[PDB]
Amino acid sequence: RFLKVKNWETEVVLTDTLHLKSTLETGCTEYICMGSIMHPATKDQLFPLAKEFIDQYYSSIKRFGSKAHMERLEEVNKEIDTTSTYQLKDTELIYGAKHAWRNASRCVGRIQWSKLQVFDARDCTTAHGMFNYICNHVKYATNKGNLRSAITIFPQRTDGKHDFRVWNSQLIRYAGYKQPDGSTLGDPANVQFTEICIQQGWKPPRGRFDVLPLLLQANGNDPELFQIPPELVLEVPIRHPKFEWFKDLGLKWYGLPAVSNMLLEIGGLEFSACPFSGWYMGTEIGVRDYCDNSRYNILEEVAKKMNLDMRKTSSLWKDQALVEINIAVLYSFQSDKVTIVDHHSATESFIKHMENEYRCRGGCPADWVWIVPPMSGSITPVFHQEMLNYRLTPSFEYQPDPWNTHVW
Amino acid sequence: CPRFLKVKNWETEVVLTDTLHLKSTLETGCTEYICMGSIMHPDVATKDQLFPLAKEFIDQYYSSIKRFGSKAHMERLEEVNKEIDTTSTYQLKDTELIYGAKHAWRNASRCVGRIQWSKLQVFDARDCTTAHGMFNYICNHVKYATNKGNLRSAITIFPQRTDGKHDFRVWNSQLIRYAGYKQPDGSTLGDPANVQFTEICIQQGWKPPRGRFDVLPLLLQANGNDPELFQIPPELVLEVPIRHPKFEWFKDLGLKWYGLPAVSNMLLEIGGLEFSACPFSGWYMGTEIGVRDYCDNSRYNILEEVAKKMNLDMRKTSSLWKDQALVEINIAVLYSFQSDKVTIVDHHSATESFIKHMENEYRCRGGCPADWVWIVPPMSGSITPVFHQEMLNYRLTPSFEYQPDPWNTHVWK
Ligand code: HEM
Ligand code: HEM
Ligand SMILES: Cc1cc(N)nc(CCc2cc(F)cc(CC[C@H]3CCCN3)c2)c1
Ligand SMILES: Cc1cc(N)nc(CCc2cc(F)cc(CC[C@H]3CCCN3)c2)c1
Ligand SMILES: C[C@H](O)[C@H](O)[C@H]1CNc2nc(N)[nH]c(=O)c2N1
Ligand SMILES: C[C@H](O)[C@H](O)[C@H]1CNc2nc(N)[nH]c(=O)c2N1
Ligand SMILES: [Zn+2]
Repeated sequence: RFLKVKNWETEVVLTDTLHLKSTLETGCTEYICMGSIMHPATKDQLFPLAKEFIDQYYSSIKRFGSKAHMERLEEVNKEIDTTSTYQLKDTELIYGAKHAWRNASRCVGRIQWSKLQVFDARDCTTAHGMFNYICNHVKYATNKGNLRSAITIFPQRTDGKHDFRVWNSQLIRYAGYKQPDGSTLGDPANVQFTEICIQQGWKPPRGRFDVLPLLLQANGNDPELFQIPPELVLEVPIRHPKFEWFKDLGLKWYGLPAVSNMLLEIGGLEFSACPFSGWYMGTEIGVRDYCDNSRYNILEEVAKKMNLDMRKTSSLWKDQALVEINIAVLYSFQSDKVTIVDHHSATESFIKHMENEYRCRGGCPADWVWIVPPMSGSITPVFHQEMLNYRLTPSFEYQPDPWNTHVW
Repeated sequence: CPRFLKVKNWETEVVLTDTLHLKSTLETGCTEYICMGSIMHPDVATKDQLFPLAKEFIDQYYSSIKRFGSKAHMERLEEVNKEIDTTSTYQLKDTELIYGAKHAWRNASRCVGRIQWSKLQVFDARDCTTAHGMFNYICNHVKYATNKGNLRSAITIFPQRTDGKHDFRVWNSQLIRYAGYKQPDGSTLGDPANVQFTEICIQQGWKPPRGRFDVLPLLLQANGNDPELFQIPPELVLEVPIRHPKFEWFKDLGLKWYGLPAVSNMLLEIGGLEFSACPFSGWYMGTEIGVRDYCDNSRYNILEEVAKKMNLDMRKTSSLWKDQALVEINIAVLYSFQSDKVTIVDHHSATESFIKHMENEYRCRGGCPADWVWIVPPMSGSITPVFHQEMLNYRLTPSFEYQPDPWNTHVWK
């Protein structure tokens, strides 16, 4: 059945037909919704998945049922038959990667989806090769602050024993250190990964903003440490346009958000190492990297310097302090000419993108729980936008952390 | 379905186990392939449909009073069954009415105030016959719940539906709301959310003061008759003028709001019985007024004027001038209510209380249905503990439900 979605602010109604093309499950049933749950091959399984993906590719280049399509179908059938897998053409790889982003229901940045620079690293064989590919990625995507979306795609899974993995959750992150006195220096979200790197030979500078090394696994082997050359790591000292004491907080962040722990699924092939990067939405740094209790947790410090009344929560001191931190982050990246988007502009673009997708595609899977920004939700247009969430493929999926599976 | 479902809190690592989802009754709107969790809304029951709905409820009530399988349990079952057999319906005992109303609140997945569910004052209005009578009951409800500012949660339950042609309805969506008037030039005076209902009231004979904060009259339908207008005595309408602890100019905005949030358009379902008029009231969370009522674009939309008086740069959105004004408006609302000693709760305290409530329900009841999309407040989402809390949503009965607007279905006499 066709499904309508209403924006209750504009009264705009869109009609979704695209959800009819999904097959993977969402985790909900008719009786229980799991919309706020973060996480709810063989030749036999492989050809239908390959067929569907090939079908939608040639349908996208408007040569469905062509001779080129027909021959690709048999080429792929014969290759699965004789090798238990197949290899994507370069055109298919690029199309698959763009559409995995296009289909990422949790991403508010998808208006850019077709401007993805795809780096084919399927010829990689060693961790040194991975490090070279990743440095080029970082260098290209950073582009001296004029950030450019990019993905680097390492070889697909074969038997599960020869996976390529970036053990880092993101290419650039700061270290976190469990202090003797109990607390945490650095980033508390990375305390475990930081200890894995120390356990592997990394000499930690035990600072507050120590860039972690890359820990890279090629073809199932033990992972190897690499230091990203610092000139490739663009950082922004966070200052504030009005509070001149803000720079004295000593804060900074990296310019390049680059997810490296996800799995890219295209035509039944699994790319366990596909680091992808874009540019930040300000709240990603300033609401949650700095103000989550289990993160940098600086709200108290900022509210202190703002001389706010912190005895009762109903003074909203946390909310004031939160806004000022996000002002500072936006102002800092913008003053350094480093690409960043505020959550008002990003959600604006997403509503526009949604309208584009409904028009040209028949829908747009979107995860309201993730799309609505972590602050000032209802003064953004997505808060009032009904969204339908469903799973389209190609897709980015979560996978287990490598240190839970790897036989050393 | 699987026997146990786990939800995680991603800030605290705490994991909870839900078994209550197995008692889920009606549907969520989601399927295996599509989730409708952000969709706002995803002729009576026959004898054969009613018997099992009644038994399910009666079993649950007697299990709650630790008398399950008792003689009075079996007797009540038999008396209900005879009643449905001969009259096609049945009447709840007062104990069961009270239990069912309290549990419809306890079960309301979209409500962050549920830690209070067991303290609901239930007013039995099932002897009402006329709209004047409904007006009396509702006035008594407002006065009791307002309590000179020390608000008390309450519900007034009018007669259940019979054949559908004799419904009791409060046509108002909430007992206390401000009028909205569309001007010929396209601007709106008052509350833009309430223009449609205001126009109905004017057609029904209301003389509008045509001001910014005019309380709407009650529009009340008894036993299926045409609805009738009543002015609530203004002394029963507690109001709070909005001022700011630092910005002396904030009171010059002439803003005020009423103290009592009182929903009057929902249907209460208990044991298959349908109470189409069941106004219920609590106290406000500050953001309901300071974010949605004042700062929604299609509402009072005062962000621009507040930012102007704060002298913020309103040309770039990256100045976050909207967010900065939103916080001060919410500071003023919380500070005005506390100064006048009217009960209100900020979103930090309400969400902490809800997490505590949810953990106890998981422990004592086996689960707590919650709609994250509605539970997380409309500002400062992730600095509240509910943001990081996974929640399972499902529909238990007794429950509060939406129902069509009465002007869409009423057969005019
Ligand atoms: C171009 C600028 C981009 C912006 C502003 C942006 C914005 C965002 C934000 C704010 C989130 C939620 C982040 C979180 O809270 O964890 C997100 C999620 C996501 N983005 Fe985008 N993104 C961008 C680029 C990309 C690219 C280039 C890809 C892939 C090629 C991508 C794929 C995803 C995926 C898969 C998620 C979901 C991750 C998860 O499930 O944890 N995004 N995006
Ligand atoms: C006592 C203090 C209470 C507080 C602080 C409170 C808080 C809230 C809030 C903030 C919402 C979301 C409102 C919105 O955004 O429209 C809500 C929804 C709801 N509340 Fe509570 N509430 C309270 C009392 C009650 C009572 C007494 C009942 C019923 C007996 C109730 C039943 C509901 C229901 C059914 C909803 C869903 C409304 C809808 O879907 O439109 N609440 N509540
Ligand atoms: C390509 C991309 C761009 C972007 N802009 N975002 C993401 C989402 C993943 C991500 C990467 C980061 F490098 C930082 C964050 C911040 C998330 C918030 C919530 C918890 C910690 N901060 C998210 C991906
Ligand atoms: C019993 C109760 C208490 C409370 N505290 N809340 C509600 C929710 C229903 C409601 C009634 C109102 F009178 C005002 C609001 C504000 C909610 C948002 C949506 C529309 C504008 N504000 C909500 C009910
Ligand atoms: C589209 C979306 O479902 C809609 O805007 C919802 C979002 N969450 C909400 N949450 C609450 N508490 N109240 C609301 O009215 C809404 N509106
Ligand atoms: C419990 C809940 O699913 C979890 O906290 C989600 C909520 N919404 C989110 N939204 C974004 N953008 N990012 C997140 O990490 C989360 N976390
Ligand atoms: Zn769902």
